[PDB]
Amino acid sequence: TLKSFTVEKGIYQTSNFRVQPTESIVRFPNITNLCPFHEVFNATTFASVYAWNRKRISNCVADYSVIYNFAPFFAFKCYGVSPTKLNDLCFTNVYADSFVIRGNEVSQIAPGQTGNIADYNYKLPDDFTGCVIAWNSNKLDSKPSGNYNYLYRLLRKSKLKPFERDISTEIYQAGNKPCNGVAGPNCYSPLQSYGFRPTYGVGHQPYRVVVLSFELLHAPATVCGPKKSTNLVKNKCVNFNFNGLTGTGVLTESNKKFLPFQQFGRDIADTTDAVRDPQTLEILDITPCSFGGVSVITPGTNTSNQVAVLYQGVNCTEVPVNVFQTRAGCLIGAEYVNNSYECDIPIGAGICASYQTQSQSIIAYT
Amino acid sequence: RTQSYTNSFTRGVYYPDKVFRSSVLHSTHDLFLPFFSNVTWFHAIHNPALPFNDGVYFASTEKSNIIRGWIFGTTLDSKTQSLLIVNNATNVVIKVCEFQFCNDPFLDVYANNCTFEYVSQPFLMKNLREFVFKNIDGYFKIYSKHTPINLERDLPQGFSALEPLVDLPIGINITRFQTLLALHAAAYYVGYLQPRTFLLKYNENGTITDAVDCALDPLSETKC
Amino acid sequence: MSLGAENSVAYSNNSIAIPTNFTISVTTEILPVSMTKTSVDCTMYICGDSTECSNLLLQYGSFCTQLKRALTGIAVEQDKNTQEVFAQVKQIYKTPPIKYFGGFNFSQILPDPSKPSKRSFIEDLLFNKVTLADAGFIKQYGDCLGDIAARDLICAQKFNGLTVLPPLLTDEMIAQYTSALLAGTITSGWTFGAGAALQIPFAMQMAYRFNGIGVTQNVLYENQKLIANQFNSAIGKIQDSLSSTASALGKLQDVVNHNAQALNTLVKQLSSKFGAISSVLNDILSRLDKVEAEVQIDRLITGRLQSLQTYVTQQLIRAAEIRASANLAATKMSECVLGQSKRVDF
Amino acid sequence: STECSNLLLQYGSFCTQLKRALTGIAVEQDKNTQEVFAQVKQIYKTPPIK
Amino acid sequence: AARDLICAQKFNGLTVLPPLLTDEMIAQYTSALLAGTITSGWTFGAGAALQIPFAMQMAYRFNGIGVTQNVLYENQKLIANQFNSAIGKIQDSLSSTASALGKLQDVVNHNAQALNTLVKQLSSKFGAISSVLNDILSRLDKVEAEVQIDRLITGRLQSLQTYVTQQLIRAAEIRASANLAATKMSECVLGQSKRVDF
Ligand SMILES: *[C@@H]1O[C@H](CO)[C@@H](O)[C@H](O)[C@H]1NC(C)=O
Ligand SMILES: *[C@@H]1O[C@H](CO)[C@@H](O)[C@H](O)[C@H]1NC(C)=O
Ligand SMILES: *[C@@H]1O[C@H](CO)[C@@H](O)[C@H](O)[C@H]1NC(C)=O
Ligand SMILES: *[C@@H]1O[C@H](CO)[C@@H](O)[C@H](O)[C@H]1NC(C)=O
Ligand SMILES: *[C@@H]1O[C@H](CO)[C@@H](O)[C@H](O)[C@H]1NC(C)=O
Ligand SMILES: *[C@@H]1O[C@H](CO)[C@@H](O)[C@H](O)[C@H]1NC(C)=O
Ligand SMILES: *[C@@H]1O[C@H](CO)[C@@H](O)[C@H](O)[C@H]1NC(C)=O
Ligand SMILES: *[C@@H]1O[C@H](CO)[C@@H](O)[C@H](O)[C@H]1NC(C)=O
Repeated sequence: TLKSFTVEKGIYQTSNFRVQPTESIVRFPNITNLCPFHEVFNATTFASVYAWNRKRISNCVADYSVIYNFAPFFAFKCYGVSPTKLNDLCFTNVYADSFVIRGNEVSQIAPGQTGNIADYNYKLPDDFTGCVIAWNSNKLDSKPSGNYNYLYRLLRKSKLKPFERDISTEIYQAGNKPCNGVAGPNCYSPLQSYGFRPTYGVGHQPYRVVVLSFELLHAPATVCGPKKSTNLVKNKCVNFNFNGLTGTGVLTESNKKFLPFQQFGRDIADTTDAVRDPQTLEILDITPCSFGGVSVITPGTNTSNQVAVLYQGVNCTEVPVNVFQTRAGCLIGAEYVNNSYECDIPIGAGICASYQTQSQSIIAYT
Repeated sequence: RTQSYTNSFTRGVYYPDKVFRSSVLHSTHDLFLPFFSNVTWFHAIHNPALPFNDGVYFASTEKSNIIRGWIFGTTLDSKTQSLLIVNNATNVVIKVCEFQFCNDPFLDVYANNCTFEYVSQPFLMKNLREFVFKNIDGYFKIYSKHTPINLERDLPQGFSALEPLVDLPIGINITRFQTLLALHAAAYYVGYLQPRTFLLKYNENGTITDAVDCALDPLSETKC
Repeated sequence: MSLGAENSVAYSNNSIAIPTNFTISVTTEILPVSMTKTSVDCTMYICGDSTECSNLLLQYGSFCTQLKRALTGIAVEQDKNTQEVFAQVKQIYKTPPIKYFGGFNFSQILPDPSKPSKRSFIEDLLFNKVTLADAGFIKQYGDCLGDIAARDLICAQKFNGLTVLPPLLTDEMIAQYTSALLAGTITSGWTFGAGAALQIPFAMQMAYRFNGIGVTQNVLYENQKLIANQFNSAIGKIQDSLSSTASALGKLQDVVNHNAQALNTLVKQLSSKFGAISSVLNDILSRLDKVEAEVQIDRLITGRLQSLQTYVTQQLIRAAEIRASANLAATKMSECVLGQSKRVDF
Repeated sequence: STECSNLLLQYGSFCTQLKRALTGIAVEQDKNTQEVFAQVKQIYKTPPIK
Repeated sequence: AARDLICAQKFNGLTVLPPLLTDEMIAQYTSALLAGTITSGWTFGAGAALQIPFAMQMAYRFNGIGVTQNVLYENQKLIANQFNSAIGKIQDSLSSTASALGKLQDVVNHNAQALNTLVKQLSSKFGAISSVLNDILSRLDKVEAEVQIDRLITGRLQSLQTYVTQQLIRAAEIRASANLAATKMSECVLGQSKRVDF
């Protein structure tokens, strides 16, 4: 830590000691059902874009690796979470949004996006956690004579808020004379068809889009990845895993009075202080394992290779590895004498260390 | 129905998150009812729909089951899906359909293609009941509290934080508001939410016991 | 605002004004000497026992080595300031068991041997007036382990790698140096500050001091009881002003308040995102794969490093100010206590 | 700019401590002028004879 | 005419505060110190002002420096003439030479230049596509403008950090000089000093 080979007389702050964890804890709620991703990705027909349907998924074990076997897609396009870590962590609800669009407007399904579908049919929020799966469906969603079972909306009087449906069919008016249910001058029908044909280009093919909207750990978790729970051990330095969040620390019994809608406790540095066990209704503190600073008291290397070690701010019972307890921690390797000399190496609150002849050894004194 | 105007008296503070904080001062920015606001008092002895202006604070100091249910929407006479909450002594039914609301919708003590239907535990249980309705990002959030009340003339003095009760993925357009009355004399307070910044105090037991505005008076800006 | 009372001195070319009596006045000057010595662990602050954050932090070179060097230099400089102010007398003098000094009562400034920490009455008033932050110079990990009431500010300070080191000289040693200086000043005079202590009666010492200011020494020998009574009344007034007024010691309380506020700001800075998706490092590591978590972790690392550098820079500036104040206090100990000063308003 | 203020809120309390440092300097300037010039207790006057 | 630098400083959030003591009160304090020194001597710095003729006060000042007081009483007219000529020479050197007051001018110039640099730092891109925030808002979508605005925010915060640190160091220097000026007021004006070259 000095980046040299010969050190001088003094006290040097070298490093920090920490207690390493011995075990590992995984705690997930006991759910046995399987999430029905198989019936979402296959259907005879999906819904139209203006009347997109949303399926709620909850209280089941979700395996996200079987989604690839259900549809031939490339773009597993995700924003706030990686596609490869969806089994290691858990949510409170999953919402699957199903519709069939044109291939040219797949890029409009993104947070902070505008256009026609993104403004008048299906709008995504700015803080969107969750992700999009889109695949080509020219085999099932096309006809040589044209496909007129899929509708979209041209324009609206105002923009459309995120996660909102408007299925009502009223004739638009852009003037003073009322339409009165007649599509005459300045009056148009709002919904018109894609009109799919197999002879269209690659940008005008039908695309099937499923949007999985994930809401994070603000509630008791219901949708969980496939992982095995472990027995809970307390008063030990472990590596816990409570509903997808990792960490290292010591779990103890808690006296905090959680309200029944609360399951997490947070400290002023926005770190987790208390947790609720997902299996049994139990509140546990999270206190980090033992740590501190280590100072090395030495004479010169041309005098001796003997050193003393000061563990700062801790008792000698707390340290894992002549022992004297000062007010600056406690000191191992130097004996305490009932004599008083002038200060040679300053240790702490009125204690100094020296290399004396009473064989030469390192002594500590007031 | 009879109208009166009264002061809010630092009511309408709710928990903004499901996170336990103890003995701390926390600053949040959300749709809150401002302190000492001008809320309105309705005596329904008799009725168009009330506006839903970026959230609604609702208060009722009566008893029994004379008050139940709400209607949210933007064109309640069909041709648009609307949100309906109906209460009883056992069950809460929450439905999002097109419906056929009349000019005076009410429930007798003695409807189209739709998706969302919900069955839940009763929302309802000297008894002042406070509700906060919010509609953010396609989610309808309902907070509530029940407290003992001494005088029924005005809203009480002090703080009573509103715990979060139901979050729903409704996803409709809500502009107007209607209250259902059970018919075999009911008075209620209505106020409107505004996007303000609050400074809240969590005591040693994790309960919000005090809160300060940030644009009421210059002393509140100084405390911010 | 009013600048002061309006006065019109009567000047004539043949008129003079000469005083006929005097007052003996005891005033109080308060000077800061040292401040809190702190040490910061970078790995526990920026990363918090995360391996990936430490591996990305190793690519930033030697920022944390030189921040640790600056904090160690400040901590050594504080003990140097205390040593140059207080540890100035060569020998530990003692007052005689007889307590007659010409009628001058030094009972409230001499130490009392009943208490273990042998401090005087005025020193006890000064210690009880300035409340302390109860910093990390007393060990608290056993107390931070036992979850009593709520989580403290000091426990959350030390859990994130911020530690307070104890000073080298305890308060007993500072009180012993003060008692040695007081005993030497009362018994010998100014002779102990320029060689060996030569004893002299206290009345003859005060006659020497009046001869230093231009007053003939028979004035003391004729008004000794009046001067001793005025000194005793002024000491009692100083005691009553310390017992009643608590705002006179605002400089040392300001030092304590600044040193606590900077550490509280350093702890509260850990909740910021700095453009990342989260402030919690484990949420970023669990939710995202390697490249994207590397980007977010780098953003958090840059923000925490900038905040820690800001803390170290303001600590260096405050250390320079405290060193200037300690040099002034050492000069005042040398020239007011160990001698008699002819400098006006010094 | 509202979006800039929303993105600036994620940087914590840098603005507060910059404001605190500048306020400390501003108070210190007045303290400097007070400790140099305001040393006399009363406002003395020179007589009209010169 | 054209836009001033002061308006450009004020339109970007930088404000100059007025001092608590106006120049009239500083001149009143200086006048009180001069009147007390001229009439009383050093007696007004230790309590109540005690009048004395100025010739006898100057004889006290001569006895302070080791010269016997009859020298002034025998050369009073010559001493008064030499003092009047020296005051007139101070008058002429202040009327002619303009470079004597360079320290206070440098104090003014540094504080002007720091604010001018802080205003001029607003035209930098810091790696973004534009220094204008509204052009970044109008020319990009949410994520790209968030990246560019984050770059501009870090650059402007770093420049303002540099300004505040320079101001703190200069404030320390000014406080040291003010402490020296207060000591010289208490010792040279309110008394006679025996310290050499002080
Ligand atoms: C799609 O899922 C259904 C389940 O409803 C299943 O019967 C069918 O075989 C699946 N088809 C393909 C091609 O995977
Ligand atoms: C999960 O474990 C708890 C604790 O024993 C138990 O009460 C609960 O019934 C379990 N749930 C299931 C679905 O097995
Ligand atoms: C820590 O050391 C102190 C001082 O010797 C002692 O009073 C205390 O009991 C110790 N803590 C333990 C042994 O847990
Ligand atoms: C609330 O608004 C009504 C509307 O006229 C007004 O009469 C009343 O004074 C207001 N209450 C206040 C300002 O407290
Ligand atoms: C939706 O609500 C908004 C209020 O924000 C209103 O302006 C608009 O007209 C509503 N749209 C419909 C179709 O009712
Ligand atoms: C917190 O709860 C305890 C329960 O014993 C109670 O004694 C204490 O007064 C409460 N604190 C409050 C109400 O501030
Ligand atoms: C001295 O003062 C008196 C009046 O105060 C004045 O008449 C006289 O001229 C003065 N002496 C001289 C030499 O001017
Ligand atoms: C000195 O003062 C103390 C308290 O101020 C008093 O108790 C004591 O009697 C005094 N000494 C003498 C000799 O009177």
